[PDB]
Formats: sequence, structure tokens, C-alpha cells
Amino acid sequence: MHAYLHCLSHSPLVGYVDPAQEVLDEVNGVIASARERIAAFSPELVVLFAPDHYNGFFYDVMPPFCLGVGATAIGDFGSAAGELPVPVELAEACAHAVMKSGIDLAVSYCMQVDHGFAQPLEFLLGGLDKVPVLPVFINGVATPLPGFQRTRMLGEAIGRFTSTLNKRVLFLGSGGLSHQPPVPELAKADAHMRDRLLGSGKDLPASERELRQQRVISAAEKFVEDQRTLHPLNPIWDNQFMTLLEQGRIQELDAVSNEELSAIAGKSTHEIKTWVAAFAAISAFGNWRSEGRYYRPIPEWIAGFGSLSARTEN
Amino acid sequence: MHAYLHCLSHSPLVGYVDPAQEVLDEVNGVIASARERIAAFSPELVVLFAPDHYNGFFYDVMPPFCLGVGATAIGDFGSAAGELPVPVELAEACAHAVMKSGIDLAVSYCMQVDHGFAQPLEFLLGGLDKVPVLPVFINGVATPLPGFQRTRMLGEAIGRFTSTLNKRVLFLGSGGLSHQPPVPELAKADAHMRDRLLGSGKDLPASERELRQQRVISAAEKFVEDQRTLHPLNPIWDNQFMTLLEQGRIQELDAVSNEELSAIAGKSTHEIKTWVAAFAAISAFGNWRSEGRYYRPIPEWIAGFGSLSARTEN
Amino acid sequence: MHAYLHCLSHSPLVGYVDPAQEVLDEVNGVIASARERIAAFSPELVVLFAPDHYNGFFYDVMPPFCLGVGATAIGDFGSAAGELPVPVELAEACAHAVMKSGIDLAVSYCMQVDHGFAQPLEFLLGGLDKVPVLPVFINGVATPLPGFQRTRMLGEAIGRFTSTLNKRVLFLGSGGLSHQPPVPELAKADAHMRDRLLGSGKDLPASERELRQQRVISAAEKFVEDQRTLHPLNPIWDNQFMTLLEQGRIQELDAVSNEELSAIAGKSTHEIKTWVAAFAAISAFGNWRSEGRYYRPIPEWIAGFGSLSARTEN
Amino acid sequence: MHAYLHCLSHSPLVGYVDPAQEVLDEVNGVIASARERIAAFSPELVVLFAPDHYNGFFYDVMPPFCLGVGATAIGDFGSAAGELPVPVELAEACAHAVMKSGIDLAVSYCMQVDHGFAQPLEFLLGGLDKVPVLPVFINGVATPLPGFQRTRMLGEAIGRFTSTLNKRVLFLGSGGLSHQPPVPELAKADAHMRDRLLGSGKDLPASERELRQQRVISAAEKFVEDQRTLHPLNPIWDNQFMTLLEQGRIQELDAVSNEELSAIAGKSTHEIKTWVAAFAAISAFGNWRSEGRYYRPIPEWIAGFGSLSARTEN
Amino acid sequence: MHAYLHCLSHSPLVGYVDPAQEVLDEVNGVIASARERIAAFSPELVVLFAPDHYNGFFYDVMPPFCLGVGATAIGDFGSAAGELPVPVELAEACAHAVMKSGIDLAVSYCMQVDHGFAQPLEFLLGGLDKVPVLPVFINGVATPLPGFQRTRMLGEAIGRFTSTLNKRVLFLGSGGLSHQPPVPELAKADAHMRDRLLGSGKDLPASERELRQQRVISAAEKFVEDQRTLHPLNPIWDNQFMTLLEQGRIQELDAVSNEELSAIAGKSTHEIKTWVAAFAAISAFGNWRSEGRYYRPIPEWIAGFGSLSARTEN
Amino acid sequence: MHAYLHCLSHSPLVGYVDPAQEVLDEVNGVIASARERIAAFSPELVVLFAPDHYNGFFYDVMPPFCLGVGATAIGDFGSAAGELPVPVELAEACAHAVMKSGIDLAVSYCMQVDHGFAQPLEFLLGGLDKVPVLPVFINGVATPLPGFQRTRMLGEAIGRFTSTLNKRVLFLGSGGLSHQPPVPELAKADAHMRDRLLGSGKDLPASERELRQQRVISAAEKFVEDQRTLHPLNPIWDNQFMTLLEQGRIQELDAVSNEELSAIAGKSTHEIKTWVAAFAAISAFGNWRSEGRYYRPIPEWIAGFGSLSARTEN
Ligand SMILES: O=C(O)CCc1cccc(O)c1O
Ligand SMILES: O=C(O)CCc1cccc(O)c1O
Ligand SMILES: O=C(O)CCc1cccc(O)c1O
Ligand SMILES: O=C(O)CCc1cccc(O)c1O
Ligand SMILES: O=C(O)CCc1cccc(O)c1O
Ligand SMILES: O=C(O)CCc1cccc(O)c1O
Ligand SMILES: [Fe+2]
Ligand SMILES: [Fe+2]
Ligand SMILES: [Fe+2]
Ligand SMILES: [Fe+2]
Ligand SMILES: [Fe+2]
Ligand SMILES: [Fe+2]
Repeated sequence: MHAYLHCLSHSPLVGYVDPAQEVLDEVNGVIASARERIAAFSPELVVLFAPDHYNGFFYDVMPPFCLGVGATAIGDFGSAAGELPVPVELAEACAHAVMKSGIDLAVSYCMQVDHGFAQPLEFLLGGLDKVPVLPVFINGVATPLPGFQRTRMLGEAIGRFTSTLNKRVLFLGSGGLSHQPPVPELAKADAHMRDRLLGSGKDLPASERELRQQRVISAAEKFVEDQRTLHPLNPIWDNQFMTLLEQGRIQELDAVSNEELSAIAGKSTHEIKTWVAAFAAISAFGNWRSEGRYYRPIPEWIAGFGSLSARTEN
Repeated sequence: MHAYLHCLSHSPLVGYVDPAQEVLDEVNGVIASARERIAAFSPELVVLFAPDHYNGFFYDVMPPFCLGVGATAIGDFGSAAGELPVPVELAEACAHAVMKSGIDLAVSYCMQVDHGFAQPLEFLLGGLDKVPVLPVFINGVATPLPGFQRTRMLGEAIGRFTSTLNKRVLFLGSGGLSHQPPVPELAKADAHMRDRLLGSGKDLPASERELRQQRVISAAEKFVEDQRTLHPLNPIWDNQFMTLLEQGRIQELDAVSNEELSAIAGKSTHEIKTWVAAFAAISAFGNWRSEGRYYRPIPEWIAGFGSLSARTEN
Repeated sequence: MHAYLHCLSHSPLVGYVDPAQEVLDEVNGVIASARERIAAFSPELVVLFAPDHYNGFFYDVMPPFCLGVGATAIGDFGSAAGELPVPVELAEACAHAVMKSGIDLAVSYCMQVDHGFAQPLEFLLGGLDKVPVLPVFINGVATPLPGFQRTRMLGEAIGRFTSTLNKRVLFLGSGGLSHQPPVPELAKADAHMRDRLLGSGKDLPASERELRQQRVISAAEKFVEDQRTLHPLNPIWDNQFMTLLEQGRIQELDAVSNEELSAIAGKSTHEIKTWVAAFAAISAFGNWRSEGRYYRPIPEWIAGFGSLSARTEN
Repeated sequence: MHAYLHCLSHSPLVGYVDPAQEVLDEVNGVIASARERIAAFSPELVVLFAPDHYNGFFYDVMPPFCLGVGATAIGDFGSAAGELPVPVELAEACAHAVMKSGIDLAVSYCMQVDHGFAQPLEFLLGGLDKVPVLPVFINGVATPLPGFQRTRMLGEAIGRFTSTLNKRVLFLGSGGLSHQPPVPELAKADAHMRDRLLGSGKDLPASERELRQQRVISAAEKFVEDQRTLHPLNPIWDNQFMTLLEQGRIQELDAVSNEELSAIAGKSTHEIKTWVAAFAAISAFGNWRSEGRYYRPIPEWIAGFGSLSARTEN
Repeated sequence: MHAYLHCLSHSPLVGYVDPAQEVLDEVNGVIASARERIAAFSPELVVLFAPDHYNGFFYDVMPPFCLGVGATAIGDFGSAAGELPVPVELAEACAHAVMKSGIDLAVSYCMQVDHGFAQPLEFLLGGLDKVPVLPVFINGVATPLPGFQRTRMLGEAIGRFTSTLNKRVLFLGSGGLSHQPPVPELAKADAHMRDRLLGSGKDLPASERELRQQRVISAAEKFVEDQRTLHPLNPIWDNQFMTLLEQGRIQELDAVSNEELSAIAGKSTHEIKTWVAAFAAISAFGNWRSEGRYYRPIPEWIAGFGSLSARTEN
Repeated sequence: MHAYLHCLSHSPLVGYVDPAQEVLDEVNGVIASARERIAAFSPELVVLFAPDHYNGFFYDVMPPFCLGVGATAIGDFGSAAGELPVPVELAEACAHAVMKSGIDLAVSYCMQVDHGFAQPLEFLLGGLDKVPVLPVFINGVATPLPGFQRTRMLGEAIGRFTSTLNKRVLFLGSGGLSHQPPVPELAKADAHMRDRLLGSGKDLPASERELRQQRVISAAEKFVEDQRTLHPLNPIWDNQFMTLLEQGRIQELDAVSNEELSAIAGKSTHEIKTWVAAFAAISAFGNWRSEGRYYRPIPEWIAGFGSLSARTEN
């Protein structure tokens, strides 16, 4: 049993809005060091937990968890576009095993994914089509949302399935740490906005995409001007969460509720559920130890950047 | 705290293919007696569990369980076409409660339902828009499928939520008994039928609907000629299942697996999961007793007709 | 959920060797009263546990338990000869359920049965082809033999399966109470005797059957002259066994071993295992009460005659 | 106490149908290395678990487990023929102990065996009459079939008995990995085929044997042409099963059912039950360590070749 | 299950030494009433627990418990002399069952009993040869002695055996209440009395018997003159013991030790162990209630007279 | 605390009937090596468990266990005769402690013992009066017999008492392995034989002793001619028993019953109970390890010779 884990924040505003050059150099160095460690590990399988940003999943059918037997990246915000290499038979076996373990898992054969899925693959693996990948979508924007306990159990089931494959497995978490970007909501929407939310938004014209990107960039700039326009960053909770993950106290997160998390840190903080899943997976491989802890509140981007790694000790 | 339950088989081939007049009169009398009992009960809320037949849910996103905040009937096979009356606030509260209870439940705001949802409402309530209804979708045709234990806990969570509303609740199960009609499969499909299965089946033209209905009718006639063209009916297992449901021994169904059920009775027998859910729900209201048991193997229709009712003992 | 049980000793020496006319009249009256009670009960299914006397099973393959999907009577010792009516689908379902329950059960599609199966059917039901029957063979002559605990678990599994059929079930036990008649053994056999024991004895010529019957009759007459030629009868143990069965203390028989039983009462006493199975079966139907207890040591026949009945107090 | 274990796939199509010379040399080298390790171990007793292919056991009496006190190999598919050296007293003691342990075990004194029993003895020991052997037949072709839990407990009981003999014991599992060759069935049989299935097929004339062998060879050639004529091989499940066996997680196989295994891998995959039994046996001797893992999907033969070994560490 | 119990003090000094006529009439009336109740009960079997007074058991072999398969009365102190009717087969079955239950029981085929056995049979049944009897000897004079817990277990085992005989059983306890008459001891013995104690006391000449009886009578007269020549009577402890027996609190006697009992009440008080056994036996038959309590300290005899009865509640 | 244990088979036919000289030399060498180890240990106390052969205990009183406060060897079959050195105070303390521990132990002050007691003392210690000895008689010829569990508890109680004496204790088991010599029985006896069995056989005349010895010698010679005149030897069960004793798995013998042991190995095999007791005793002293295992089936003597030793690892 050999396993590697790396959790990293993703940000669509790379190049569009930039911090000081020293911060960018430090972030790039951290990412390069993580990539070097991953390349040294030389994985054979990748399991990628990621959220969506109203690009592939809508309110026509909104599942808490989804597994992508076939996935294609649409290439938004400058990210790569194209079809992902997914082993069909292995994915179907994983779906059967997780369904049998007691997890109600949705299955998709044509899953459109966005920068949340594509960016970690480019940054850490070098491309989309390097290593076979199992994509797992976790809902984080549309209420009701899954809890910490169900996410932990999903991660444990996936890790228990993957521990019997006699392969070197790399686990990835793509969610952010703490931020509150302007995200469309169903309750306060208008007619056109409701129509876009209830599906029919997969084939968005380029003009609407440009308008959405411009709105996100402008909101980010206003956040740089002042953090009270959105929910302000919470470094204390981010550090507590990372420390809890490293100390092997993941189960202590079962006491935190969804509304409590939203009040403390913000509505988008739920992306961190991906991280939780990843860590649960590695707990199935035996004893492990962490490394490469990095955190920094970057106001130029909306989120607070974080990165962590773990390795199974054999 | 008052509760009623009625589980009844649904058959699209009512009038298209007919058995002898005597059995038709007997079935109509049983249905009329059940309708009279329901009208005497005078429910205030309806919770309906029903499957789909590749008309509203496809392989783009296939969840095990779904809740319909908004549902519209498509009027296939001569069934009623119209929009179902769903209380939005109650549906959202139910979704939140079931998610918190530990069930991974999908949510849809524009859910297209087939004759499986429409026919019981016409037959027992008298129309689509008589009583407010909470539509619950359970997958029964696309593998992997949910098990008996997860369906039982879904029913228990829904019943636990509804027991606190201070209303008279009627529970319905629309699934049929053991049968095996021709159903398209993803593995053995061709290009066109793979394309229809993955999606684009919501906007199905009328010519394809006519061809599908004609093929179903022809297969039913061949089944009447000989039962070996499909999986033959299994009265023994149907009677065992009904007896287990009546005796309050629902948990004994947790030992039966999906492949075992498919081998014993047929692939479509999984529709009976709806029945299980319904019974679990009534178990949350306290003591109950059953009545109106009826079963008969009708070869003219593909399925074996069944009907059962239960009432809480206040 | 209704059940009846009747256990009765069988004796091939009816008419060949006879006791006084008074005791014969008493036995016939007891049998007639039991038949009247059974006819009043009006059963729908019969589960018959009976042993074999080296007539259908041999040392080519000797199982501890066997289920007969197809059975045919050979008409030995003046008993009826013919084919038993066995429901094939019900028998196969029973075999599947008992196998799944954790009992290693053998199945046979062509089972030859001696007077042990035929005589109770004639005496209690009126004929071989009156009611559908499930024949269950329990080994009692060829070591190693099954214990009391495994026989009890087999009976419990069969009763648990049959309690969900929504029928009226009659359970029968056909073994004797206490005796040790001359039975061929493998250890002390000669060449021809060994050849007959290891199979090849199914199609026995009539001359060998006549010689066997004459030897049994002569041994019975010598036993009438003196009981020390064989193992003497043990009324105390027979009464203890019957009392234990009536008081619902069947599990107390798990402490008794096979060699202890053989030493106390005789090698053939193991036939009573059938009785145990029958009683275990009725324990699956709920509360029951016993009746019709009769015991008498008849030295003219080899065994000690006994009879008992039980009814579910619905 | 010291013990050795070796599980190896068997294939009647050795020489009749051949793959490339390189893979044949590789398989021969693996077999030779296993034989060398066994010869170095120098065992004193062999316990051989094996299936049958409708040559020794039929539907006259079909047990789930059988122990051969006397066994003779018939010599089919070019395998060796003749009497097997079985210690009678040791076999009878083993039967008594296993019966007392709570396993319903059949006993045979003239057991006709086939290439499934003979081929491993020739390949790994050098001949049929080298070391005393206890043959254990496990049913794998005729439904209903024993489960994984019952097979595990049978192996545990046999190992517990053999751990007190003060001998060096070698355990063998002759079953193959996932495959599905054409095998006659009872449900779809004709009159002559049913007559052959319900016994009377022990003394098959050479013409019928030639026809059966030719049909098997032709089916193998068609499978080489295309794998969809039968159930295609499943390397994923084979590797999962081997990894589960090596990691000491045999109990996890109790959750898998018979119909689930048949659907996932094929009807003949049940032969792997023999492997399970073998491993359970070694768990009775204390701590053990595995070695010699080899797997390769050979399409030229029907099965997927596998081999594994284990040793008690002292 | 029908059971009766009667415990009564025995005294060899009836007629030899007499109290006032009124108390003699009262004792005779109590005994007559108990005899009338026993005759009304009409028992079928008698189990008699009685002690010995160095007349049948000596230091050659001294067991704590003994069962008499054959017993003969010697007729001392004017008691009846003769052979007791003991069912041999029933006694042997009882011995086997009690030994299997976990009690280390001795057996004797020629047991010489004394007035302790004979007197209750004459007084309560009318003679020695009226009803079949199972004689059980409990040691009470030779140290080391059995405790209360082992005596209770012996009584429970005997009652559990006798509850399956389908007979009406009468239990008797012949031990007396608190007293301490002159009893020879091994430690303080001289040569001749050491020789008599170890053995040769069975064929005791009549002159030694006369001397022993005269010594007992003289000691009784001196005790009448003053109670300090022996251990004085303890009415308080006798009443506590009887109250504990009636209230079903027999287990509370497990805390009392042998030396504590000897110090509190006297060395001969250990005879009451018989009473304990009797009561334990009736606890095996179900619910029971006591009656006929009588106690009186008679100084003219050495012991303190007591009598108690119990009846099962059918 | 320090403890030694040695169990050795005894045989009265030493010199009267002899095997080959090599076998005799090997047996003498094994015995001499055991004697040397015992002499090196230098014990201070000996506890000797032994059976009787109808020489000291008869059916007048037959206890399951007996402790000899005073013992005398009668000198049969050429063994030594005379008084044994027994510490009276220590023996009485042991009797009190064992009685208090919950074992129903008989006590004798004049115990006549035979070659079963005398021969191990001569062979292993050098004489009868070398070391103080506690003799414990265990019944093994007269039914009913004590079981394995009660014998184990007796051994544990004795070891627990002796572990507090601050001495070096040697434990001996004088019983023999599987065999069945001609032994008089009560059931099949005649008038004179019954009279001798029910006592009166202590002071046997020399002529009857000569006749008994001659009959035993003749039966041994016939057994040498053929082993079927008695029960044939069972090396398999003997080796299993020795292996179970060495592996510390003594409690596994609680499942074996008396009749099962008699059927498997023979009536006299019950002598091995002594061995069990011895081993139980050493388990009270802490951790121990075994040595000096020797077994050989000697047909010239009736029994199968065995020898084993163990020491406490301080
Ligand atoms: O694609 C979109 O709609 C924007 C999503 C988005 C916005 C701000 C910060 C983020 O980290 C982020 O993922
Ligand atoms: O609507 C469809 O697509 C056909 C569904 C369907 C087909 C056959 C038998 C049925 O009972 C059934 O519901
Ligand atoms: O049927 C046979 O083959 C003879 C068996 C048999 C022999 C003796 C006494 C019996 O009661 C009995 O059934
Ligand atoms: O011996 C027979 O009857 C054929 C059995 C058989 C057939 C195909 C592939 C196999 O691996 C196999 O064992
Ligand atoms: O029977 C004998 O040998 C004398 C026994 C004895 C002595 C004194 C008081 C008694 O109550 C008693 O029973
Ligand atoms: O001592 C006696 O009276 C004979 C006992 C005896 C007889 C045969 C074989 C033995 O091993 C044995 O101990
Ligand atoms: Fe994000
Ligand atoms: Fe349907
Ligand atoms: Fe019989
Ligand atoms: Fe095979
Ligand atoms: Fe007394
Ligand atoms: Fe002996």
C-alpha cells in the first residue's frame, strides 16, 4: 500500500489580477516543489475531488456527489479544454463498490468540468492526459449541501476500494480555503437568471461568459479595495482546519454544521469538503504523515491560498 | 398522528392489450374499493414513490434518489398531462431534513414524470391536482442500483419528517411486481440508442414514442403467446414479498442483494423498492395494520398485478 | 400463520409379525384419531422428514441431509409403490433459502424412498398423491452422523422458509423411538456385502430383498424370545425424550452426543433426529401446544411405538 | 507446526490449444519454480481442494462439500489415471472431526475424479502416488452453490484438525480464476442431456467424450477469435481477489454473494472457492507470509492464469 | 410438573426418653397431619436425603455425596430393618445425569442405612416398601464437609433430572436442626476407637451397640439436667434458617461457612444440609409455596424439633 | 515457585511378556533419561495421580476422586509392597483446600494401592520411601466416570494449593495411553464375579491372583497374535492427545465425551485422565515448557507406550 495526497487551492484569477511579484514567486515555488514531490512519487492512478461553479451541474438535477465515467473540460478562464482520460471499467467497478458500501452516489457518462478540475491537473501533473483520472464532483454551491460526516464516509469508501488495486494512487483536493465570491442564487434570482440556473446554461454563449468573468474580476478588485464588500477572510479558522487535518483529528469536524461554517467563514468555504474527502481516502491506506504546509491570505485574489501534502509511510 | 398507505401496480398497457372481461372487472373493483377507502380517510398530504422508464432521467446525471420540488407530467401512454401541485416550502424543508438525517438525496426543480407518477394519482385520488403531493424518484432501471437497506432508511427518514407536520398523510408506492419487459441497455446499445440514453431523450419526437409503444405492445403480445421470450413470472417470490411486508419483517429484505433479485425474479422487479420505502414511512407513525391484499398473475399485461393497503392504529 | 405437527413411529413388520389383538386395536385407534385430527386441520403443504434403510442412499455419496426435488417410492415391505407429487419450483426455492441460511444441504432430482417415507403418507393422509410434499432425508445409519444442534438448525431454517408461504403446513417425523435391529455395517462387511454397501444396491433383485426381509423377521422373533439378542428397549429414555420435546426444551438435547445416545439407547435411535427437526420447524410459526401423547413398548415389533402431535395456537 | 500453501489455475487445454511460445515458457518457468519450492519444503501430507466438471458428481446426489476416502482418477484430457493413495484412518478421523465442528460434510468411498484433481498432482508433486493426499470436492457448477462464509469455515475446520497431526502439511487449491466456458445446464437441457445430467454419465463412452472435448476446443478457439461469445475476462476482479487473499482480508469476501460474483466475473469463477478454503486452512497454523504471485490473462485458454503461494513463518 | 416436599427432624430417642405427654401428643399430631397431606398428594417416586451416624460409612472411604443403587436397613434404635425398594435402572440413569451435570457423586450397590433413613419412611409413608425410593447420603459428621453451595447444586441437578420423568415426586429431608450430641472423633480417638472409625464398624457386635445406645441415653439425660454439657440449643438460628428456606432465599446460605455454622449452632447442625438439598430440588419444578411450619425446642431429646412442607403451584 | 512434571505409561507385563531387545533397550533408555532429569531437578514433594485396577476400590463405595492420607502398596505383578510415606498434616490441609475450592473429593485413611501407584515410584524415584508423596486415585474403570472438565478443575485446584508451599513439587501421571485389556464388568458378571466386584475382593487369595495374572498374560499373547480380539491401538488419537497437551490446548478436551472416547480408542483409555490432571496442576505455577516426548505402539504389551515431561520456566 503506497499512497500520496496533495490538497491545493485553485483560483481562476491567475494573470487577470496579480499580487506583488514576491508573493507570486513564492506561490510558484511552492507549486513547483509540490510538483517535484509528485513526480518523484510517480503515481499510477489519480483520484480528483473537485467542486463546480455552475458550469456542469445545474438545478435540473443537483446531486450531492457525482462520479464521472466520462469527463470533458470546457476550458474556462484560460484553463485547458479537451477530453479527460478515464478508465471506464475501473470507474464502473468503483461506482459499484461505493454504491454497495452505503453511499448514494450519482453517475454521469458525459460530465462537463471547469477550471476547478483542469487547473490542478495542469499545475501538478503537467497536462490533462498524463495519468488516468477518476473525477469526483462534490456539491458546494447549491443548498442543501452534504455534511462533513457523509463526505468523510465517501472518502473512506473510495480509499477502501482503491487500496485493493495494487497500484500507486495519488489523491487530490481542488477546493479553496476561505472566500465569498459573488455567486448567483436561486432565491434572489430574476427570470433570465432563474432560467439559466435551472439548466439551459451548459451551452452558454461567449458574451455571457465574458460578462461573468468581468463581473468576477471587478468584484475581486473591489474586494482588494475593501474586504467588507464580501465576507472577510478568516485566517484563524483556516489555520485551525489545516491543523485539525494534519493531527489526524478529521472526525472532530463532524460536530461543525453547514450553517455554522457559512456564518463563521463564508458560503464558498464549503469547497473545503473536497480536502476532507481526500484525507479520509488516505486513512484507508494505513499510517501516513503530512508535509509541505503552506498558507497565505492573498487579498488580490478572493481566496486565501493554501497547500498541504501527505504520504503513506511503508 | 394519522397515516394511510396504499401500494398498487401500474401497467401502461391498460386498454391497448386486454385480458378477459371478468378479470378486468375484478381489477377495477379492487381499485374502486381502494379509492373508496382512501376517500374515506380524507388525506391532506400525499407522498408518492414512483420509478421512471427512461422518460425523465437519463445517463447525463443518474441519481439513486431524487425529490421533485417542481414536477410536470408528459402524458405518455394515454396518461394525464399536466403540472403537479407541489408545496415548495414543504418540499425544501423535507429535502433539508432528509439531507441532515444522513441520506444523499438529489433535488430537481423541473422534473419530468411519466405514467408511473400520473396513473396512481388518476386512479386513486381522481386527478392530478386534487391533493398536494411530494414526488420522490427511485432509480430502478440503470445500474448501479440502490439496495433495500438504503431505500428502507430513505423511507424511515421521510416518515420521521412527516410525522411532525400534524397532518393526515397518505403514502403511495407505484412500483409493480415481478416482470421483465424489453428495456434498452447502455452496454448493448448502438450509436443512436447510446445517444438517446445519454441524453436528448427529454425532447423525444412523437414518431419515436409511437415506435416504442408499438414495440412494447408487440413484446407484450409475444409474452402472452409464451412467457420464455422474457423472464417468466414468479408468483412464489411475489407472495413471499407481500407476506414479508405485511408481517412487519421488512428488515429481512436487507439480506437480499440486487443481482440475487434480478436472477430470481427479473431486472424490472427492482421497481418494488418503491413499495419498501412506502412501508418504512408508515413504520415511523407507530402501530399499523394491513388490509386489502390482492395478487394475480395477469399474462396479458407483462407484470403480475398486486395491491395492498395499511392504516395506522390510533 | 397456521401449522400442525405429528410425529409417529414406523415399523415394516406390520402383519408379518403381530402382537396381541388388543394392543393392535389400541395402536390402530391412536393412528385413526391422529388421522382424524389431521383431516380436520386440512393442510395445504406437507414437509416430511424420514430416514433411509440402505435403500436409496449408499456409500457412493452419503450426505447428512438431502432434499428430494423428485422422489419415487419403491414399495418395499408391502408399502405403496409410486411417484410422489413434489412441487419443483417450491422445492428449488426451499433449497436456495436453506442453502443461504447456512445449512450445507444436498439436492436430488431422482430419489428412491423406502417404507420410511411411504408408510406415514398412507396411514395419515390416505395415499401418496393427496397433498404436495417436500421430502427431506436425514442420515441415521452411516457414520459419521449429524448432531442434534445441526438437525435443530435445519428444522429452524425450513420452518422459517415455510412460514412466509401463506399456506397451512403439516410437519411429519417418521423415525422410530428406540431399537437396534440387525443393520449391515461397513467395517465388518465381506466382499459381496461391501460391494452392496458402496452403491450398486439400488437395483436389488427380488431374491436378495426376500432374504433381507426374512432375516429381519427372524431377528424380530428372536428379539421377542429375548431382548438381549439386540440392544434392549429403554422406556426411561424414550419418556424423557418425549417430555423434553413437549416442554419446549429442545436445546437441552444439544448436550447429548452421538456416541452417548448410541450407548444409552442403541444405534438406530438416531432416527429420532427426524422428530427433532419437525419440532424445530413448528417453533418458527410462533406459539404452539402439544397433544395426543402415546407411548408403548411393543416387543413383538423391534421398536418402541410412540406418537405425538402439536398445533399452532393461532 | 509448519505449513505450505500453493494455489494454481488448471486448464485442460494444454497442448490442444497453445499461446505464443514465450508466454508458454513463462508459465512453465513459474510452475517449475513453484514445484522447486514445494520440493524444498518436503511435505508429509497433502490436502487438495478441487472442483468437478460433471465427470464424478451428478444430479442423482449433489453435495456442496465432499471428502474422498477412496478416490480414482479417470484420466481425461490427457491427464493421468489410476488409484490415489489416501490414508483411510486419517480420512475417517478428519471426517468425524469436521462433522463435529459443525460442517455438514458428505463422505464417499469410491470417488471418480478428473483433470481438476490429477493435473496439480502431476505438475507440482511429480505424480499421483508420491505423497498421501486428502481429496476434498467443492461444488461449483450446479446451483444452489455454497457461499464464501461456509467455504471459509470448512477450510478453518480442516486446518484446525490438521494442525494437531505433528506433520508438515501442504495445502492446494486447484480452482481457476475468472472464466466461463460452455457448461451443460439442467434448465435448458433436452431429454438425452437431462438423462446424462441426472447421473448415468459416469460410464461415458469414448465417442461422447471425444465430442465434448472437440466442442470445448472449438469454443476456446471462438473465444480466442472474440471474447464476447462467452463472458469476457475480468482482470480487475482477479487482481482484487488475489490482493484480498494476500492481505489477510479473506472475511471481506463474506459480503460478496453468488449471483453478484456470477454477474461480475462469470458462472465458472465459483471455482475460486477452492482457493478460499486453502487460505482459511493455513490461517489455523498461525502467522504466514505470501509469495510467488503471478497473474496473466491468457485468451488462448479460456481461463485467466494465476498462481500464488504461502508459508508458515517460524 | 407436580412436586411435594417435607422436611422433618429425626430422633433415635423416641420412647427411650420422653418429654411431657402434651408435647408428645402435639408432635404426634403434627406428624399425622404431614402424613395425611402426603397421602393426599399420592406420590409416585420418593427422593430421600438423609445423613449417617457412623453405621454405614466410615473412614476407609468417606465421600461427601453418595447414591444408593441398593440399600438395606440395619434396624438400630428400634427402627425397621429390611431391604429398600430401589429402581436400579432409574438410579443408574440418575447417577449418569448428575455426574454429567458437574457433580462428583459416589455410587454404592450395597449401602447399609440407619434410623436416619428408616424413621421418616415409617412415619410419613407407613413402611419401608410402599413407594420406590432413591436414597442419597450426605456426609455430616466427618471433616472435611461439603458446603452449602455444593449441596444446593446437587439438589438442583437431582431436581432437574427428576422433572423430566412425568411422575409425581416427593422430596424428603431427614436431617435434624441445631444440636450437638456426643460423636466419636478421629483426632481424639484411642487405639480401639481408631480401629472402629476407619472400618470394621459395619459388623458391629450387639454388645457395642448396647453400650453406644446407653451412652447416648445417658448423655441425653445429662443434657436434660443441664444444656452446658453439650452445645446449648440455638432457637434464634433455627428460626432464621427456616424463615430463609420459606422466603426462597436459599442462596443467602452460600455465605455461611462450615466452621461458622459449627461455632454458632454445633457440629451436628450440618445435618440440615439435607434440608437445603431438598428445597433446591423443588426449585427445579417451578413455582412453589410452603406450609405446615412447626418448631419446638425439646430438651428431653437432644435436638430441636422442626417440620416444614412445600407444594408446587401447578 | 518451581515445578516439574512427568507423565509415563505403566504396564504390569514387564518381563512376563517382552518385545524385541532393541525396543526394550530404547524404552529403558527413555526411562533412565527421565529419571536423570528428575534427579537433577531434586524435588521436595511428589503429587501422584494414578488409577486402580479393581484392587483397592470396589462397588461398595466407588468415588470419582480420592485422596490417600494413608496408603499401602500391596505388591502385585512383582511390584514393591509396603507403607507409603504420606505427610498427614499436609494431606489434611490439601483435602480441606480442595474441598473448599468446589471439588467433591473423597478421603481415605487406609488406601490399598497396586502396581499403578508403585511402578512409577520405583522407576522414576528409585523407591517407595524416598520423597513424601500425595496419592490421588482417579476412577477409570467403573461407570459412570468423571469427565475431562472436572479432572482439569481438580488438577487446577491441587496445583493452586501446592503453589503456596514454597517447595519444589514434582507431578506424576501414571495412566496409560489407548488400550483395552480384558476387565471385569458388573453388567455381564456372574454370581461369584458380582460378589467379588461388590467388595470382598480386597483380601484376595493368591490362587485367584495367579489365575487373573495368567488370564491377562494369555489375553496379551492373543492380542500380539491379532489386535482384533480387543480394541486395536489408535496411534492417530494418541499423537493428537499428546500434541494437544504440549500446545497448551487442554481445554479443547472438554468437548470430548466419555462415550466418544470409549468408542474412538477403548474403555481403558480413560486412564489418560490422570495425565490431564497433572498438566492442569503445572498450569497453576506459571509459564512452562515441555520436553522428552516419546511414543511407540508396543503390541507385545497391551498398551501403547508414551512418555512426556515439562518444567516451569522461572
Ligand atoms: O467560474 C466562476 O463563476 C467564478 C468562480 C470563482 C470566483 C472567484 C474565486 C474563485 O476561487 C472561483 O472559483
Ligand atoms: O414508457 C416507456 O418507455 C415504456 C415503459 C414500459 C415498457 C414495458 C413495460 C412496462 O410496464 C413499462 O412501464
Ligand atoms: O427396509 C429394509 O431394507 C430393512 C431395514 C430394517 C431392518 C430391520 C428393522 C427395521 O425396522 C428396518 O426398517
Ligand atoms: O473436463 C471437462 O469436462 C471440461 C471442463 C472445462 C472446460 C473448459 C475449460 C475448463 O477450464 C474446464 O475445466
Ligand atoms: O445411631 C447411632 O449410632 C447414634 C447416633 C446418634 C447419637 C446421638 C444422638 C443422635 O441423634 C444420634 O443419631
Ligand atoms: O492389575 C491387574 O489386576 C490387571 C490390570 C491390567 C490388566 C491388563 C493390562 C494392564 O495395563 C493392566 O493394568
Ligand atoms: Fe473556487
Ligand atoms: Fe413499470
Ligand atoms: Fe426404522
Ligand atoms: Fe476449470
Ligand atoms: Fe441425627
Ligand atoms: Fe493400566
